[PDB]
Amino acid sequence: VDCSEYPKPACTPEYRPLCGSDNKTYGNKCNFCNAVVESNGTLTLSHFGKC
Amino acid sequence: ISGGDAIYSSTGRCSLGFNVRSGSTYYFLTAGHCTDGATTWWANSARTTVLGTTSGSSFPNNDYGIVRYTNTTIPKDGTVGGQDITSAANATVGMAVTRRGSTTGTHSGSVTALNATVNYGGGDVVYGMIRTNVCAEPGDSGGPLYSGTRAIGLTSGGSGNCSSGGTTFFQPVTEALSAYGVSVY
Repeated sequence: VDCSEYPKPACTPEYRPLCGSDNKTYGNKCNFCNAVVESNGTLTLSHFGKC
Repeated sequence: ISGGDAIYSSTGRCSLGFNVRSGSTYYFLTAGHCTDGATTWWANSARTTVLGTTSGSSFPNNDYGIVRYTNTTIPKDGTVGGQDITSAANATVGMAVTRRGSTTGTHSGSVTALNATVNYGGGDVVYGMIRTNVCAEPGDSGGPLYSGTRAIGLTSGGSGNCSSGGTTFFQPVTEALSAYGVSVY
């Protein structure tokens, strides 16, 4: 996952989970990428799936 | 199975919008963003209870899709959770609405605006959307937006969350009803 096109002002809520470095499961890439932006780039991808 | 319940494609999980039909043919409505590129729908994560197959998909620009039921035994409740739906109506500013999703359950609020345009990026632009103060989270796609016994819309998307609060946009259900010739029950 590439979060260059972020942030994005809105996200469709389809559920395809990812696991972040913060042990939080993000519902989909869009939610995931906007959080990575929100963290100013601090957040990463641990793996795909729920944490 | 009813509105607000989970639905599973090969790719992920959404929410059943409304149980509708034409003549003796039953379908279900959900988000176009869920129906795009999905063939079969299942009622459970295990992918054992088959629901039916995609008959139509309108996304982006709109955000509605339809699934022809192939499961003869599954009960197809014309409700949203326990809630009965008798008709459908058009959202109005200031209207009190309720959404039900498979991740979040039931959340209430009101219509803040009509005809909003929402850009999800990469040309995924949708238009003519109901704006509300209701929150929704991954998994909630395609859930029903109702007002008492009236069907109003289908969860398209938005921002924020149910903890901190948010903005959700819904696709008018009448447009979808009319496109396919179906009716709520």
